[PDB]
This record gives sequence, structure tokens and C-alpha cells, in this order.
Amino acid sequence: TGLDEFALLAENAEQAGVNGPLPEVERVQAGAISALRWGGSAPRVIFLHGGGQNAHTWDTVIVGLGEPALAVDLPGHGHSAWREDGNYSPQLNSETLAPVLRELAPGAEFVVGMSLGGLTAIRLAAMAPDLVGELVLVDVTPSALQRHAELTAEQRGTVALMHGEREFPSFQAMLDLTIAAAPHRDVKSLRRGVFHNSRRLDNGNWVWRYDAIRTFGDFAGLWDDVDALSAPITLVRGGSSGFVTDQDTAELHRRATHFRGVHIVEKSGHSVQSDQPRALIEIVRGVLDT
Ligand SMILES: [Cl-]
Repeated sequence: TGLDEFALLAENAEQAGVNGPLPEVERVQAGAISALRWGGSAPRVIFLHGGGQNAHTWDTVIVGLGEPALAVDLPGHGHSAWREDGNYSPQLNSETLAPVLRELAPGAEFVVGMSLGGLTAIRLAAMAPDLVGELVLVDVTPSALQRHAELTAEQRGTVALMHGEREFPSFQAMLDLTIAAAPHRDVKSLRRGVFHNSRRLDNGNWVWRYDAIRTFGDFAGLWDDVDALSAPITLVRGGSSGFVTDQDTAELHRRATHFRGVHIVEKSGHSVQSDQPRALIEIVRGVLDT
């Protein structure tokens, strides 16, 4: 389409149940990392999306919260550079991101990360304390993503041997795939997500903005980082998500120096920011104490 990436923000304000003028937002870049900068040049919160997502996953939450924020595109996602070695490990993501965040979000105490983003946040908190005052993990722990990585490994192996990146005859065909994976979800919300996560080729076909993740990375080291972090950790689970177990949550409590507790969001799957953004806004607002 010809549609600008900020053309649907009224839909995000309605989903967040807020009215009034939309906040200012623009895309920023420092080398390999692209981000959306909301509310001007002094972000209070950094948001890190999950595997297969981009920064726009946070639009509803950011519009509802009304705070200045930086929503970053992880390597291999959104407008951030791909890597030919297909490796978007939390550790590698953190190494690329830290100097960019020092430049674009030096005064943001709070980091909210979902899934791969949440483990990226843990590694940032460890390697760059001065930055990260407080972590909010959305539906992930090191153990939980390790279990997901182990289930998906055979198929991440098989896809790795297709060297095709896929192409799609239409936008609708990508939307059909996303409907198939979440058919109970409002299709205007799904359509908005696919719009941001996809682009049209000159040859009329469509492709995903994200790189197949051939590989994730390191978790023993990631638990050592949890043992060392001083940033308090809040966990947010999806009540309909099996991704994080009660034992996962207890393990996180035992290793963290300051676990603030788990919030369990009724009628949310794994992507709490997509399924129940209003409930996530209230929890993030509470952490801000604001
Ligand atoms: Cl992920």
C-alpha cells in the first residue's frame, strides 16, 4: 500500500480506550538498530518486542501509557539490519543495543521486554547497570524460552535448508496465516499487526520484515546474569499462556535479587501487549509509580 507507518495510530488509541491528540512519534536509527521514538527525545521507558515481532507491537501500550518511550526493533526484525548468520541471541542483541540505548535512551530507568526482548533486557541490565533501574518481563524466563527453542529446533533446522525467504501472492495470504494462528482475535487488530510486520515487493508479492531465526542462544550464562543483576524484576504472565510454568516463576523468584512478583493477566496468551494491552498499561503504569 502507499500507507505511512503512523496512519493507523487512531486504531491503537481506540484499542487502548484513550482519546485526544495522538502523541508525536518518529523512526530513529543508529547503524544496525531502528527504533520508534515516542513523545520527543527523552524516553522514560524502553520496550523490546518478541521473536517474529517489531517495535509496532507496543503502539497500543505506548499510546495508552502516555509516557515518552523508545520501542526498539531487535536485530533481524522491523527495520533493524538482518545478520547472515541468522543469530538473534539475547547476548548478541544486547551487545548491538547497549551503545545505541546509551545514545537514544540514556535516562530511561525502566525496560519492558516480551519473550526474546525480555531475555535481551536481562543481558542489558547485567552488562549496563547504570542504565536499567527496573525490568518488566512479559511472559518469559530464561528456562521458558530455552524450552521453546528446544521444541522448535528440528523445524528451524529444516527451514534453514530452504534458502527462499518465502514470497506471498497477496497481503490477504499473510493475514490468512495470522488468522489461522489466532482465529478468536479481532481481525482489524490482526490486519494492523501484519501491515507493520510485512512489506510489498515491486514484483507485487509480499514478504515478512523479520528474518527466520535459525538460532537463539546461551541460558546458563543468562541465569548468572539474573544472579548478578540489581534491577528489580516484575513478571507479567498471560493467564491462557502455558509458556511460563509455576516452577519457572519460582525459579525466577529464587535467583533474582529482587523479584516484585508475577501479574497473571486473565484471557491473554503469550503476547500480552497484543491480547490485553489495557491490563498491561495498568501494570506498567504501576511500576512507573505514576
Ligand atoms: Cl521469542
